[PDB]
Amino acid sequence: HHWGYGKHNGPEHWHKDFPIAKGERQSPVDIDTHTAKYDPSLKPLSVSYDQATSLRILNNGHAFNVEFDDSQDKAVLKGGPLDGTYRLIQFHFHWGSLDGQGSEHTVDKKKYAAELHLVHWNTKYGDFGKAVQQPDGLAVLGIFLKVGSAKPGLQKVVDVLDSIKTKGKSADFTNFDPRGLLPESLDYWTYPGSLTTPPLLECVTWIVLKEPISVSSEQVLKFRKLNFNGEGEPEELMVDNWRPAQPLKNRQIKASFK
Ligand SMILES: O=C(O)c1cccc(Oc2ccccc2)c1
Ligand SMILES: [Zn+2]
Repeated sequence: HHWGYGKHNGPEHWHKDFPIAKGERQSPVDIDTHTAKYDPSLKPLSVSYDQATSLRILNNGHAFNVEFDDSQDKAVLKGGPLDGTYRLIQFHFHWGSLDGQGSEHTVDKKKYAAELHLVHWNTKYGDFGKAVQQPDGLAVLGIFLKVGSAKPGLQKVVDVLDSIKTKGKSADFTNFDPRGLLPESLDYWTYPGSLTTPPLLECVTWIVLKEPISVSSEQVLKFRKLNFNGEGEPEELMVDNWRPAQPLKNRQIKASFK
């Protein structure tokens, strides 16, 4: 498969190899704040990242992933809309070429500069590959980034990007604390959806925080110096690696807050 974000291999093309691209629960979506309803039934959200064990950071030619040890319940997401326990496996971002675009989810059609995806899998299914075959297999915590003040807890990420410039490069990335990427409030919207990259599987409970984090222009500029290409190939800057909003179809977005 040779998908990407360009004219010739971008999101409009994905449905030919991945027909679920035109499915009934695709992500991202626009979150219309005047149609999402507060749901008093939602339990409190629980982000338990104290024992998180980061391992490595990888440029996969589409984004970069920070990878965690998920062989036990070290960093887990529970509560909110979720039943049971979801283990953190990795995070990554989507970002733009300019500060006015980059997020995947939008808020009243507003695009943020970037969006962070913290990807977790349901432990009742034993492993990630089994979990993605289930409608409740994953929970992705989505966090918007806006440009303003620097985010200190991001800086160790931006500083390692020089070492994974091109597709296929990885670097050791131990002792990174994903708590430093969270906003103050855990107020969220939730809806059922999908992976936003091929294979676009419809296995995700999305939990999108209302409060963005601020990052500096210098920080996001360094994201934009990555490369989609491999070493010794012509340079294609890793920018605009976001899928646009997909049809909501027969889905309701619920708010955790009034
Ligand atoms: O779009 C994402 O957030 C995402 C996150 C993790 C993995 C992933 O892609 C695969 C999932 C299962 C099998 C092969 C690839 C996509
Ligand atoms: Zn993502």
